[PDB]
Amino acid sequence: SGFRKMAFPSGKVEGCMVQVTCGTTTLNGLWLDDVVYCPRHVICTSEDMLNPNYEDLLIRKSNHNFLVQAGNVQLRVIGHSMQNCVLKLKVDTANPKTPKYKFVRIQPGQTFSVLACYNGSPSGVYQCAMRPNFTIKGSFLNGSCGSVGFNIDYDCVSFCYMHHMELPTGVHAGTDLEGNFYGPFVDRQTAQAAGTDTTITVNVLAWLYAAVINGDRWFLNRFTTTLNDFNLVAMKYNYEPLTQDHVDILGPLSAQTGIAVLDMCASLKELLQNGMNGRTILGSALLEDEFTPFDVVRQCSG
Amino acid sequence: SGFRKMAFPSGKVEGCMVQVTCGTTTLNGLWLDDVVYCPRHVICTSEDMLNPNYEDLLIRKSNHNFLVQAGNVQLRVIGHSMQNCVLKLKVDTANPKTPKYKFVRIQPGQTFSVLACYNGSPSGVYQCAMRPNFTIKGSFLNGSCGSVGFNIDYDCVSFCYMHHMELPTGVHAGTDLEGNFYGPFVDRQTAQAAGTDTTITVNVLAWLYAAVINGDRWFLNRFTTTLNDFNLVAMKYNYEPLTQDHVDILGPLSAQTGIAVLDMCASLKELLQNGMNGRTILGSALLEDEFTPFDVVRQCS
Ligand SMILES: O=C(Cn1ccnn1)Nc1ccc(Br)c([N+](=O)[O-])c1
Ligand SMILES: O=C(Cn1ccnn1)Nc1ccc(Br)c([N+](=O)[O-])c1
Repeated sequence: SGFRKMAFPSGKVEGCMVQVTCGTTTLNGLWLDDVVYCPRHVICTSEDMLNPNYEDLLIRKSNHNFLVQAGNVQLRVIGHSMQNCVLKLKVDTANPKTPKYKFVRIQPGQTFSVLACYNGSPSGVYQCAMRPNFTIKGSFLNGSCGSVGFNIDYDCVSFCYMHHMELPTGVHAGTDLEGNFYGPFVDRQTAQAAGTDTTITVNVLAWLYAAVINGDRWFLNRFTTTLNDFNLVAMKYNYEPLTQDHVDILGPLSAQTGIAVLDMCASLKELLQNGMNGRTILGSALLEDEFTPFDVVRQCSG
Repeated sequence: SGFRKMAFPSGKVEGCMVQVTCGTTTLNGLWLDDVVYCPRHVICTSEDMLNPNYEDLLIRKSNHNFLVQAGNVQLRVIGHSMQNCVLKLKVDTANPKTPKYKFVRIQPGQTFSVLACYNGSPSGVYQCAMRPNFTIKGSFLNGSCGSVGFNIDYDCVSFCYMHHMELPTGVHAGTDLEGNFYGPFVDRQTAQAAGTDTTITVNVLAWLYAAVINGDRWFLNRFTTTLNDFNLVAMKYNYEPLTQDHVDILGPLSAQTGIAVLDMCASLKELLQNGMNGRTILGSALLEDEFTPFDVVRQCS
């Protein structure tokens, strides 16, 4: 029993984290096979960061301008190139701790684990969701750039996030490992802001299923609804639309608990309309939207 | 910025997790140097659960009755002893992935990371606190016994918890790595129940200081309180007493934010009286008590 925000075990990724220094900038890199991946903004100084020309700044650098440290050992950089907003530093040694891995791009609503790192040294692991507005509500200080996000699907690590920056509201923006930003963000110091966020409806329903499985049943009711009617309600409360694909994905949880998705949507309808009347659900006074259907099944079964 | 329930990176512990089988019972063990630590209840049968005599069950076992599996490899057990409620199985191979480590027994209010494991394989990592009633609010299914709790406050792993059982209210009880239970619990399936839980006041204050560090001031007020009056009110909401030790420990956070400890105590009094009136603090609509003063300083600054 019990239900906790749970991260994947981080050991396979810990063995890939290194320190990358260029000039006075130090941040984190990901060392897989014979390449170190890190944010391209590592090459910038402050004046550069105002309006950088990355192509031009990069051509001026030699391999030996990049100091890469794995533990106490220096790695030797033998090549450098850019892909989108990530720098790829070819080094002389393949990482012997390289796990089986893939680069994947995730969708808003999907969750992943973040291994927060400073000076190439892992400091903490926590679970995040890619928000509908393409930010993450992480916990990152200066020096954390190049920290990564991942899922583990079997023995295979799927890397999905690399940390680039903090926005002024205190949320976080970054890229996939091919250096494509999530969201309408750029790696330069200009005015940027998170768009208005929405709640991830399918995840809230998943978490309501978790609550039931753990014996928290007070919000269940005799009513059902339809997708169209519920979606009219979701829109009003700044919830993402629920699709038939979402209903399909919750199918397992529906079967296990005897609460159809639209039955559970009637519960959620009522909660949005009336609140919780001083009660809690899984020890929360707010509706939690950072567990996916898969997360709930995995933790309440596997 | 941001503030998250953050666990320690788990890799140093993952490389210590093994599977221990005795008869039909399989659970997890922790392999450090040449010893595997696991709950002694691994040697119990169906009969045994109400009133096991562990000394009598154990004398009947030979080394070869214990199957220890580290990944794909069987380890050979070459000795066994019991210490309190843990079994220590001496094995023929020192663990080459043994980290620098120590065993520490923690006090209520302390936090740690749990690496939940099944069949000797890690499933997930999360943060927990030792509750005032000596339980933890974990996430554990059948087969999770022998999962451990730890901190890593430099490169040294401090093991502080080993999971033994789930109580009827769905909370969790276990031992230190010397096999002494936290709280009044025993490894027997007789009726036992957790004492009433309370809120960890010192941690809530730490978390209020975190909110200020991260730029949130709305819940402060112009008042102060004596320590004794604070405690008198706090106890009426099932909050643990705040001691002078606790006030001392919050000294650094007080100095960083410019808010005296008893001033913050006055804020907490008002929060308990008023609630949050539709606001949140660090993204929570409830007062959080599973971050310690040390945790706040580690994550914030
Ligand atoms: O934001 C950070 C540091 N930090 C603090 C917490 N998490 N990250 N560095 C940074 C700021 C603005 C920008 Br536009 C860029 N950039 O060039 O992409 C980098
Ligand atoms: O509770 C569990 C299984 N589990 C599920 C989640 N967390 N733990 N095993 C167990 C239960 C009661 C007792 Br008294 C004993 N024992 O003899 O120590 C073991």
